[PDB]
Amino acid sequence: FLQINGYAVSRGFKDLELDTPSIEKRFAYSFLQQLIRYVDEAHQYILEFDGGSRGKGEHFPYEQEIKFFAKVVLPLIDQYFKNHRLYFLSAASRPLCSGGHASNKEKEMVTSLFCKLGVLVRHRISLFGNDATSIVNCLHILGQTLDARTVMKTGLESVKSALRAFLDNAAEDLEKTMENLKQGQFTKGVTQIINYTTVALLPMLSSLFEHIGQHQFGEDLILEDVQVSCYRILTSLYALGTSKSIYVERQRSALGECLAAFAGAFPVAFLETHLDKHNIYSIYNTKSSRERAALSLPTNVEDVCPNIPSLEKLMEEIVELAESGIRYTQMPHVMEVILPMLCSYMSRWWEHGPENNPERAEMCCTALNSEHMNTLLGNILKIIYNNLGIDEGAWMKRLAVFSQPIINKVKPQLLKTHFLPLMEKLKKKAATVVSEE
Repeated sequence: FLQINGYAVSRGFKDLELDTPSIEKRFAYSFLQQLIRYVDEAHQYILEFDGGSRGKGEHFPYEQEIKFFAKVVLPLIDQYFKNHRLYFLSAASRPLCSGGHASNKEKEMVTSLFCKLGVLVRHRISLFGNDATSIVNCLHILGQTLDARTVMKTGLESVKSALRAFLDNAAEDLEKTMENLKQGQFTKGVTQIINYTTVALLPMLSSLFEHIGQHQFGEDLILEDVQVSCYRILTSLYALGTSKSIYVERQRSALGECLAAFAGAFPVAFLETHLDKHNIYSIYNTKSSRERAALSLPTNVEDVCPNIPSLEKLMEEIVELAESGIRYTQMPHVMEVILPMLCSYMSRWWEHGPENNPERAEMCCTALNSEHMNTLLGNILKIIYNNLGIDEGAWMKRLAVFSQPIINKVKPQLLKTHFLPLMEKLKKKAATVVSEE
């Protein structure tokens, strides 16, 4: 009857203002500040608890709080950043075409949370109550969710410094692992830091490097003095991988899988150092000689990584060991560390290789011919053929998984009649675990 008489009734109140532009209203916004405050709280609690932890009084006035953290906050962070992983990475490159581009503030708080979790987890795996696996999983997925390009082009200075200090600490700990394991084979602070490295530092760095390499964030994250930090990291991980020690034999494969990730993440052709002048991203070009001398830098691009052989040299000892046919036990270092390194490095640098882009030839960062990759994979074939004979191993799975990018870049016509032998050798040695493709 109101409508029939024509009277107009309406809502009791019309909103004075909708604050849609306000990013603070986003759920992830407040969720991230709550998580950041909780993580900083837990960090400072463990700071005053570093004293009581060496005492018998494990029950400490916020034992309930430290239990709440480990039992709730970490698992919820893990599940949340697994469920909304693609949400944070979508930054003006059109992932998740449904919509929902994450805020730059949210991205930088994600990076800050990553850094704070890393600082909390440094040298504390045994101190924390057997939840270090949960923490490393959380820091793993956060590493995959980091948006380096955006957080570096438009990010807060403290966050950028936190990421740089994270990289510096990750370099320093592994340098210390060298110092101790080379000076003394016998291994309790040294044992604690070695265990921390093996348990956490290698997988987390490997995951971060893999994410950076696959999303091409190495062209923006690592430009100044982080180049120097990762120079230390490279000259370090190579040394651990090639070192002879029964102590490092056990955790060795982690070093090899981290080196492969770093080789694809790192934006400078360290193996072919002679043509590093062409790389605009090289610290030797951007930093200038004065700042290079000011920093702890060798001032020689060829001498920045002395122990690491050049790509050419590495190539001929690979081919000669392929001809020699030494089994996996004789020279493991090369055969499950350098080979993944070579495969990942060349998969990373082929698109910059001269044959892909005819123009700007002889101004290329690296000459990385498809002939070079075909020869590498032929040598990998030859060594594996020598390998099917003597009692085999579990490492063929990792070798094939690391070498499959190479077989994908290999042309199908060169695949035919050349890698068909690999399958026929698979069949006629039926009792072999070699996994083709």
